[PDB]
Amino acid sequence: AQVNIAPGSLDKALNQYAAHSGFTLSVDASLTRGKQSNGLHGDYDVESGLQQLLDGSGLQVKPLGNNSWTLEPAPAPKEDALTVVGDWLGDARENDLEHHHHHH
Repeated sequence: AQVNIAPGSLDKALNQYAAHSGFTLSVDASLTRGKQSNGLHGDYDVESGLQQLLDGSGLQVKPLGNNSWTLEPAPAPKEDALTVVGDWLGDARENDLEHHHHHH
């Protein structure tokens, strides 16, 4: 199922995919409020697409009752540091300025 969601908000990206799937999800938004998540792009089911959204930290998803799933902290290897981002093209222009000294 082709699902394209724009990032810039974890809470949003959640409702976006959650609405496309049709299931319930219970996750501690306490920590969520303040961070963002990677949107989706391509044919991905409820689970496939869901894992693609939070994809980046690696967590576990398990159901609770009917069709309600939750996200919990799972074990991971010794985290590392990714390369440092470079810069953009920056094709702007600059204007000259005038300044003269004065006496008493």
